[PDB]
Amino acid sequence: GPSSDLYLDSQIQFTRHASDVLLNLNRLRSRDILTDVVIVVSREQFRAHKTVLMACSGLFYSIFTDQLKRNLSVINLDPEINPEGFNILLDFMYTSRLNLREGNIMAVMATAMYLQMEHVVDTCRKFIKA
Amino acid sequence: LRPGGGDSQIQFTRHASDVLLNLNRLRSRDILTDVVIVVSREQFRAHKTVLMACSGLFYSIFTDQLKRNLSVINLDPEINPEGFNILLDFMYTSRLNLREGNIMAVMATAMYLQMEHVVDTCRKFIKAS
Amino acid sequence: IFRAMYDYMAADADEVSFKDGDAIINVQAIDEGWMYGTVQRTGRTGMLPANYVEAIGGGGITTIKEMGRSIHEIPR
Amino acid sequence: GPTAGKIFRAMYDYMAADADEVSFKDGDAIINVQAIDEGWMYGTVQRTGRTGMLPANYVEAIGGGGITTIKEMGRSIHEIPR
Ligand code: NA
Repeated sequence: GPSSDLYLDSQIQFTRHASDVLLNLNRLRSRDILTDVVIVVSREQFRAHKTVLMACSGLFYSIFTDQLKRNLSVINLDPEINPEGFNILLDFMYTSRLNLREGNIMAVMATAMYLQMEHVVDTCRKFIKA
Repeated sequence: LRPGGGDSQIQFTRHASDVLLNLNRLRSRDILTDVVIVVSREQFRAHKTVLMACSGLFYSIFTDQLKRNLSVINLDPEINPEGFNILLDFMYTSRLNLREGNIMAVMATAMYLQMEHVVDTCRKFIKAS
Repeated sequence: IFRAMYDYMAADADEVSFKDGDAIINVQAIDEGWMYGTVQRTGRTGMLPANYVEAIGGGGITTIKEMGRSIHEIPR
Repeated sequence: GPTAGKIFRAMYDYMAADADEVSFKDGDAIINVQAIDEGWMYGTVQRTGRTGMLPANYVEAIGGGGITTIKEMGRSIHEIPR
């Protein structure tokens, strides 16, 4: 017969897999697919996936593992939280990109502090003093 | 260093991998898992969003208006659970763990799940071309 | 700054050579055919033909890459 | 061509209990093994050159192909349309 051309334990590591997954999670969010919570920030609403929120935020991790809030599909944040800052951080969670337009750094940093996202807070501290 | 004015974007190069690791930790602890996949004698808990992100088959199922809320899904009877477990681990870790004894089963399972890039990688692993 | 659009080979020692896409800095017009500047990649300074470079417009956003851990780790 | 092989290495100290056994120390290479059977093996401790019977539960095998990591840089999964 023809040559089989077959090579007579391996681990194949897909170096862009995690970024491909996160992109698809953001595509699901954009189409409102399998979103299971709405975050209410003053007059503004943000639909998301609990698992992404708790993967990124200490606050949301505590909320979504709190037995008392197990049934909740609506989460109201403290009224002092700025919805524009929240939107920036939500976009970061789903994209790896933190958008810092002129003058927004303190609002973003304060939002990250409330969400208990300490590595983002640390990056903001470095940013603001440079 | 940066100008005092102007706009900036910080890009976190390991964020996506950090997210995926945390999703796998949630899976290992059975936190917010919302589906069980049954493959012959074996059951696997998972998050629908991760399945849909990685598999054309699960994407089609969970976007079907009358299947989105199924919580237990039996796969077809020929599907090999070792192959499925390997593919599930890949989805949550980026690592496809293969042996010469199970590569055929992994490839067949990836074809079933419509994971064509994984199929393509398996083809290259098995055969020179 | 300026960016090279083509490769150029210095014709004499007072010219500079550069490759397509090189950044050319501290540029000055000698006439409407010739500029004087530094090829940032090589550090060489000298004459270059004006039509081989294009000015890069300013006002862009700054992109900052952060390689550290981005989020908390959920324990096993 | 050359192939992946396997060798044997002591994991614990052992003092021989009879003239047909050998003594060895943790980390000793155990070479030219003639047989392994029912908790005993016959081999040579390389450090001392002495050959005889060793308790098999005191020695481990090392080698084989291991687990090789291959990197794939292409897109891993389908893209969900925007
Ligand atoms: Na299982």
